[PDB]
Formats: sequence, structure tokens, C-alpha cells
Amino acid sequence: GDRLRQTENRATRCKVERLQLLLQQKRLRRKARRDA
Amino acid sequence: PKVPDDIYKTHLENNRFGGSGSQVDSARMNLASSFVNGFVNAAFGQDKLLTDDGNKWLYKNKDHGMLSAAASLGMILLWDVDGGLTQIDKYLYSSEDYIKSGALLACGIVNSGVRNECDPALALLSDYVLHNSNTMRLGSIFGLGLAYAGSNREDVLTLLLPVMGDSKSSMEVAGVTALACGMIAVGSCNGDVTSTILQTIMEKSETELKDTYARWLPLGLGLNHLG
Repeated sequence: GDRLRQTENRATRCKVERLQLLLQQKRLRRKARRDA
Repeated sequence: PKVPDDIYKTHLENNRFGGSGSQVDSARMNLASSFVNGFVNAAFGQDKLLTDDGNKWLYKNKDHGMLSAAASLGMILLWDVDGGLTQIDKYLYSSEDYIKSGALLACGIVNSGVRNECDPALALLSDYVLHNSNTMRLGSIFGLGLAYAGSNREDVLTLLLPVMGDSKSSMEVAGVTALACGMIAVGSCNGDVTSTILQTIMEKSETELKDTYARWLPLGLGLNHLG
């Protein structure tokens, strides 16, 4: 119950962090392409 | 941003019962306010109720009203996948299953209508598809369906389909999964989706089919075969 919820919260945190990183990379790549 | 009061314009109306007026369901009216705020501020990204202090407004609601109010945030942040997560994360980890399900649906809504290579909707909502909480199942299924409506994504479809046949799935979850599959495979005549829906319909009893939530399975098949 509580342990499962904590594990799910950690997994979602990690996934969100990875997603934000990937999106920042995508945004900067798009900006670089537009500048080019 | 426009708050619901601006739309309501109560002061114009003749305030005959400005004192001890009719006692309406305050929770229901708060839910109506949340829906109105979402609709009025849809796609703009700024809101004067959830953004300034969202926890207060959310806890103002009751039961599922919290789920709908949380999804309203994604409705507001529509088409802003990049900014959707940085705002919905606060509510993605909440002590209330209703709020977490609403955050899942909000992410799905935010991704709806736009396509990224990061597949944020899948990445976030593939975890809670089979979770033991039916409310979270509902939120995740509907979010995925709205995020990938009209896409015909085989990975998402194969992820979603077992939910219909899963034992620990209420009629509500079964119907919502049928709806999500229909939206994902609209105008595709998917053999997998049609076979799964037909098997699910046949597997149930007359008493179970008397439920109104079961009306969402034929709707799923029709959406699959639309046009």
C-alpha cells in the first residue's frame, strides 16, 4: 500500500525528470536548427 | 485570465434572495466553477484560480470533483506539452488518489491534439494502466485515449487492450477502455480492437449489461468503424 505508493511516486519522479531533460534537448535542437 | 465570476455576472441579476437564499449543493457548484474555469481559460496557460494557489481550489471540491478539477489544469495548459509537466508535477504526487488520477488525465489532455517524439503521455500513463485503484485506472486510460486519439498506435493499443478483459476492472473501467481504444483507432477497422470489444461484450451477463456504463462498448466499436 504505502510502500507501493512511494515506489510509484519515485518512478514517476524519475520519468518526469527524464522527460523534462529530453524536452529541453529537443527545444534547444529546434532553436539551433531554426538559427541555422 | 477570466475567473468564473466574470462569466456568471451574478450582480446584474435581481438579487431577490441575496440573504438566506436557496441552499444549493456547494460541492456541485464548486465542480461547476472548476469546469467553467477550465473551459474559459482553455489553451491560454494562465489561470487565476489553480495557478495562484491550486491546492486550496482543489480541496474546495469533494470526491470526484477533485479529479475533474485537477484535469481542468491540463485543459487550461492544452497544447503546451513542454509546460504541462512542470506545472502538473506538483499534483502528480498527491495524498489523494482522485488528485493523482486527475493529474494523469491532465497530462493526457495536455498532450491531446499534438505529437512529440518523446511520447510523454505514454511514458507517464503506462505505469497506472493496470494499477489496482480503479480511479487511477480510469484517469490513466482516459488520458492515454485523449492523448493518442486518431493516432492508431499499435503499442498504445496493445498496452490498453488487456484492461478490458482484466478481472479487477469495473464496468466503468471496461467502458472507458473501450472508449479510449475507439478514439485511438478511429476510422481504422482494427481487427484487434473489434475482436477484443466483441469478446468483452459476449463475456458479460444480462444483469451486467443492464448497467448504463456498458453503453460505452458499442460506442467504442462504432468509433472504431466510424465512416
